[PDB]
Amino acid sequence: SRACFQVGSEEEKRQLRTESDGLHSFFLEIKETTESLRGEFSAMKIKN
Amino acid sequence: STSASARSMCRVLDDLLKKMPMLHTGGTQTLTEFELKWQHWREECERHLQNGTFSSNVHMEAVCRVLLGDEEVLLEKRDLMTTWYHFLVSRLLFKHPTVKPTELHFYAQ
Amino acid sequence: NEVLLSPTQHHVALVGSKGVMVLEIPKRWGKKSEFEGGEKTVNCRTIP
Amino acid sequence: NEVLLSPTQHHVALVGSKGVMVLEIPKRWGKKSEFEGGEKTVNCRTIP
Amino acid sequence: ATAMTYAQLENLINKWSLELEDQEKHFLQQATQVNAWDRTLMQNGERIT
Amino acid sequence: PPSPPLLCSQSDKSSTEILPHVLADVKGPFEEHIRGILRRNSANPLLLNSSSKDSSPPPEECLQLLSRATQVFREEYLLKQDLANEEIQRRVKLLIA
Repeated sequence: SRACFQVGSEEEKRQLRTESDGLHSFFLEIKETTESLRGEFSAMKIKN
Repeated sequence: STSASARSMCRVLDDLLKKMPMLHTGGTQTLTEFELKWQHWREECERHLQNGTFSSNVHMEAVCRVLLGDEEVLLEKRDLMTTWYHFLVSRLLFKHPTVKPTELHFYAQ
Repeated sequence: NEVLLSPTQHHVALVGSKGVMVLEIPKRWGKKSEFEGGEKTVNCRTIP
Repeated sequence: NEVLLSPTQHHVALVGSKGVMVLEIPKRWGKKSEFEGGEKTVNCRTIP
Repeated sequence: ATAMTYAQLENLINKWSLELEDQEKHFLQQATQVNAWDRTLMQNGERIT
Repeated sequence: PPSPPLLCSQSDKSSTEILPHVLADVKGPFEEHIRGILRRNSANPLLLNSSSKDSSPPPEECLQLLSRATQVFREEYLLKQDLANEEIQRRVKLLIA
């Protein structure tokens, strides 16, 4: 009886997975936005 | 393709559908082998449901739960389950690999 | 001595040391799952 | 039983009369000799 | 003191074997759940890193 | 039977879920360790009342049979269940951390 059947519930794992997926998508879109921004900065420096 | 984290689930569903036997396993082969393959597919589905990968996605979770034998979703959405004739044929397709006449009448009533 | 059943499930052979006794099994029909339309006492033919 | 370190300085292998357990430990440089100059959220799980 | 026979001994042995089998099955299920949770935690830690 | 890299589709896994694998590539639960612990050469027979005895059972014989059964049980299942419980408890505090 001391040994638990499982540590935590499936709701916590689902929340962790959803948070990880959201963070991955946000970081990917932020990386794409920063790449576009650095390209625009290079174009602006060329124009200057 | 529409989602961004369902490719593994779709591949698992395709593998389960491939493991699901068809007509080449029974009928003209061996009824015992067909029943064994059906039981193996059912226990594999139960194991895949109890492993924990079906926690997310309430749609696929309900689909897998209906594929096992639980008809809670059917009892909740009986307005879309047509009639009791289709309910009975769905029960037969689910948890009835071999049907007996007396057992058929019992399940019908 | 011993009993055996045919793989087709229609004959039952009592096998001993002084011949075999082959008994016929009637097929079930009707509403009841019993033999001969739900009959309790059924006279089954036997041959030596 | 014993411990070993990878020649690339990245993996620690606990070897015993049953198998090995590999653990990924990043390099220690910068700040107070921490991982990558101050990081405690790296992968610290053993693999059989 | 009471009815000394083999029936009570057989029943006790059968119940002990059944309890041991149930305990072994529960231990196997707990080990499977623990391994699944360990896999999920390792995946989550890799994703977090 | 004993479980080497065998075809098991009940509790062992192949990668991420339960799959009928023929080669041991990914450990399932702890079936291999459980078998290595249970590696024995005895058995635990379940007795059934179905014989025609001659007289009343002797108390000495009954006590000897009970002691033998209890010793066999404590030597073939108790230590194995304790080791399994310890192995299960090994991954609890680490899981919480």
